Amino acid sequence: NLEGDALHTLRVTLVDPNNVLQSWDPTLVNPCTWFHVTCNNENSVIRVDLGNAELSGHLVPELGVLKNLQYLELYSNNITGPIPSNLGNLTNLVSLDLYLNSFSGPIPESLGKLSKLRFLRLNNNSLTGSIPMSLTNITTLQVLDLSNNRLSGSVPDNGSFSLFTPISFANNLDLCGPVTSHPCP
Amino acid sequence: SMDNQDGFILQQVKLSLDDPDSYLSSWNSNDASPCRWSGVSCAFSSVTSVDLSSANLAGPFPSVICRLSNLAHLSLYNNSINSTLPLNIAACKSLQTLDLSQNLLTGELPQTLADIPTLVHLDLTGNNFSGDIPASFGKFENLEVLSLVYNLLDGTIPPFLGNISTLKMLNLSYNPFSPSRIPPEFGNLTNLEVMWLTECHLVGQIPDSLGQLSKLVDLDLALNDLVGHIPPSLGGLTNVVQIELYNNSLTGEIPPELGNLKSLRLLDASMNQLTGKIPDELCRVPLESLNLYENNLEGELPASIALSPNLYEIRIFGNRLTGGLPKDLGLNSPLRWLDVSENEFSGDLPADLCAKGELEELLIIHNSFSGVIPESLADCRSLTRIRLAYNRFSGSVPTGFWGLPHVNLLELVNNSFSGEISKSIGGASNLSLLILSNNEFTGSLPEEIGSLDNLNQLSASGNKFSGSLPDSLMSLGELGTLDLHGNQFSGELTSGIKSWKKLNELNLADNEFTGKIPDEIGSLSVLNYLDLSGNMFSGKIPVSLQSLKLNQLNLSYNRLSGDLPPSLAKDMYKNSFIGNPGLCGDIKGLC
Amino acid sequence: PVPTSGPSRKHN
Ligand SMILES: *[C@@H]1O[C@H](CO)[C@@H](O[C@@H]2O[C@H](CO)[C@@H](O[C@H]3O[C@H](CO)[C@@H](O)[C@H](O)[C@@H]3O)[C@H](O)[C@H]2NC(C)=O)[C@H](O)[C@H]1NC(C)=O
Ligand SMILES: *[C@@H]1O[C@H](CO)[C@@H](O[C@H]2O[C@H](CO)[C@@H](O)[C@H](O)[C@H]2NC(C)=O)[C@H](O)[C@H]1NC(C)=O
Ligand SMILES: *[C@@H]1O[C@H](CO)[C@@H](O[C@H]2O[C@H](CO)[C@@H](O)[C@H](O)[C@H]2NC(C)=O)[C@H](O)[C@H]1NC(C)=O
Ligand SMILES: *[C@@H]1O[C@H](CO)[C@@H](O[C@H]2O[C@H](CO)[C@@H](O)[C@H](O)[C@H]2NC(C)=O)[C@H](O)[C@H]1NC(C)=O
Ligand SMILES: *[C@H]1O[C@H](CO)[C@@H](O[C@@H]2O[C@H](CO)[C@@H](O)[C@H](O)[C@H]2NC(C)=O)[C@H](O)[C@H]1NC(C)=O
Ligand SMILES: *[C@@H]1O[C@H](CO)[C@@H](O)[C@H](O)[C@H]1NC(C)=O
Ligand SMILES: *[C@@H]1O[C@H](CO)[C@@H](O)[C@H](O)[C@H]1NC(C)=O
Ligand SMILES: *[C@@H]1O[C@H](CO)[C@@H](O)[C@H](O)[C@H]1NC(C)=O
Repeated sequence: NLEGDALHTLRVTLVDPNNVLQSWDPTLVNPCTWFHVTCNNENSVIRVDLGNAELSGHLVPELGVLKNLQYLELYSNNITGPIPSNLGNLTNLVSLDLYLNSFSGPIPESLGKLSKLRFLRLNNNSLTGSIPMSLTNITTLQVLDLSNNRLSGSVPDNGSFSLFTPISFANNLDLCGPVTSHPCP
Repeated sequence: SMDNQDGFILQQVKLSLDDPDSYLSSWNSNDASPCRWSGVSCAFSSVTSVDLSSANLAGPFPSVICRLSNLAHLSLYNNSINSTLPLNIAACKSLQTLDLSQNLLTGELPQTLADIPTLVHLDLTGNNFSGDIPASFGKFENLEVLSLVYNLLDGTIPPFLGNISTLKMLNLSYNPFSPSRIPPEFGNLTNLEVMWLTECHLVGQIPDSLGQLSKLVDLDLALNDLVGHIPPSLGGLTNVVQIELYNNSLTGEIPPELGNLKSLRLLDASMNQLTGKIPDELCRVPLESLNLYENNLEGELPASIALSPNLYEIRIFGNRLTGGLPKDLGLNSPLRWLDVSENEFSGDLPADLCAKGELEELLIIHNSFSGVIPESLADCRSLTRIRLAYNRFSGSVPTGFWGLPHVNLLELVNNSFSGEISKSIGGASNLSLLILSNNEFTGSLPEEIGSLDNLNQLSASGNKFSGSLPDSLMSLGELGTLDLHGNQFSGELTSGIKSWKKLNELNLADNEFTGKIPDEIGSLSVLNYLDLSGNMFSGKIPVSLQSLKLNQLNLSYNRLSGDLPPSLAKDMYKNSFIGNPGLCGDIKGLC
Repeated sequence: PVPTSGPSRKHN
């Protein structure tokens, strides 16, 4: 189906040395029987569990097709390139864990469109630029770690960021804010 | 007369093309005769054949080769040949077979190809040819094979290709053609054996004329937007062996006339909107494969299908099929794949499915199938994938069925199956996913489950399994999901849970588990989801739990005591620790 | 990659 095709696209663009994605047969009617993929009672993907799988390569915008996905777990890998904009089209996403990877470029503004997101762990990456102010508008956000990154600029202290601690924004290139030691100019 | 510079002409070809791997090293200018050169064939010493397949040759089509006067067979298959095909190709007037497959050739097809009278075989597959097919193609004199597969042709489908009488095979598949109807004039192709028109953007009804091709062996009109009732005239294909109409918008009832096809073996009309009962006459034919899946077909599968001794593929899933599977199914046939999933099929399964011993896939999910698993299936070592879920199956599982070696998925979920998992489970080497959820199964998990290191998923939710978890279960490092919820499991978790390094999910909820949470829970690197709710787990929560990054944590309704650690104080752990009396913590409502 | 003319392999 559409969800399985989107995941197979990811298989093609990722490097899988240990063949952890071998179960991902596109000829299967749905991807739920695949290992590392979990589905709801209506056979729609809700989890992709690929943490510490020695995966390299890059993500695809087709991950956006998975409208009922709640948990995207790609942590402790060597995945490179940018986080796609289409990840904002993941309306039901609750956890985005991309930490301990070599992701680069900006944190998409689209991530603010994740109305029900509860966990954002992007730490230990090479992500660059400013922290989008869209993220503050995610009411459900309870966990945020943007540490060990090379981001820059104003650190939001409003909305969901109101409760957040310095450990969330630690070891960054030039973050200015109340949470930071240095003020914003 | 009767002398030529054929070797020189070949040397001109060699100079024209780039040969990095020096494949044309044998071609020695200094040599008198070229007829011992690599890939060069002389039928006197005149060149009749050149084959330079897979030579890593790069450059334009060498039009100088046409000056080879007796050349009849030219293949440049699987090369880096580039540019437009030169119209001066007509100069090769003695050519009978031309293979230019898997080349980077681009642009419009040369109309001059038709001007070669002698051409019998033309293959231009895997090229970037674009535009309309030349009208000259209608005047091919002696061409039997036309292949333009996997090109960029954006034209309509030519009616004039119908006027090539000698043609045996029309292969135009996987081309981005302008949406176009199948020419009725294609019916006048008397000698045609193969019509390969898959992914040709075909629209409209299938012509009645296609029936008049009695030499037709393969009809592939699949992966197109063809609509309308399947033509009854199709039964006129006396020599038809294969009909593929899958992934089309065709509506109507499968014609009874298809039974009249004695040589028919493989029919696929799957992923269509076809309605009505499957014909008895079609099932009477000794079919090799019958796929009618993802249709709006209704009624009972005719029992006549069992008589075929050639049946390895039956995929009729996604239909409203009532009644039961034929008793003799799999007894007289080399059954490999059965998909009757998402149908209303009822009754006991036919017992003799694996009689031939080549059965790999048994898929019967979302049906009303009742009774006990036939004992014969225990003997079926050929099985690799078993899905019996969402039926009304009862009774114990045959001991052998647990131990089938090449089964990787065993799904008995949502049935009424009873009994204890056998120690024969140790023999299931390939098993990666074991799903026994929502059954009436009872007993203690065998220690032989620990034998299955390659096992990745264990789901036994909604079962009556009881007792201490085998210490062997902790040896399953590759396990990524363990769901043991809604069970009577008892006992204490050991320090050996440390070996569950690859575990993503642990669910032990609605169980009678007792004792302290092992402090080795933090050592589980990829644990993201933990449910220990509705248990009798006691003592202080491990501080190692904080080190874990958990998206789901429930320790609710346990006997856990002591102060909640500082991280756990957050309102994100609000409903995580309800119902543990000795838990006193920062959250509003706790203690 | 080049495909062949034969039955579809969609399975559950
Ligand atoms: C697959 O098996 C599941 C378990 O046998 C079954 O699930 C369940 O769904 C029904 C409703 O269809 C629930 O219903 C009732 O029970 C609750 C209390 O638990 C009451 O509040 C309701 O009024 C009602 O009586 C079951 O509780 C629920 N059980 C479980 C364990 O999930 C699925 O429906 C089965 N699916 C198929 C397709 O067969
Ligand atoms: C096309 O020709 C090339 C050689 O020109 C074939 O390729 C190579 O690939 C083989 C199989 O994938 C290897 O076994 C060879 O060692 C390798 N050689 C070189 C020099 O790269 C290629 O497979 C051919 N393709 C087909 C379909 O026959
Ligand atoms: C067709 O392929 C040939 C070989 O790859 C291309 O090129 C040649 O051009 C090169 C510069 O790009 C020269 O360094 C080569 O020596 C030369 N070789 C020959 C035999 O001419 C050629 O440009 C390609 N044409 C297209 C349109 O892609
Ligand atoms: C034209 O299409 C047919 C598809 O039917 C191609 O192939 C078939 O040819 C193969 C050659 O090895 C055989 O192994 C297949 O069994 C046979 N299939 C049928 C159903 O007849 C054929 O090669 C194509 N020709 C070209 C030149 O591309
Ligand atoms: C912090 O982020 C919030 C996010 O909403 C910013 O919000 C204003 O919110 C309203 C909606 O109620 C929007 O219409 C405005 O566009 C937002 N303001 C601006 C300037 O864009 C808020 O401004 C941000 N404040 C700080 C200090 O960073
Ligand atoms: C039809 O085919 C014949 C013989 O191959 C040829 O002479 C004639 O010109 C063709 N007509 C058309 C319209 O292509
Ligand atoms: C296990 O089953 C899979 C899928 O059926 C198959 O590809 C694989 O080769 C099998 N391995 C063994 C050792 O049987
Ligand atoms: C824990 O389980 C109970 C029911 O046993 C449920 O009501 C509660 O909401 C659950 N909490 C979490 C965090 O899942």
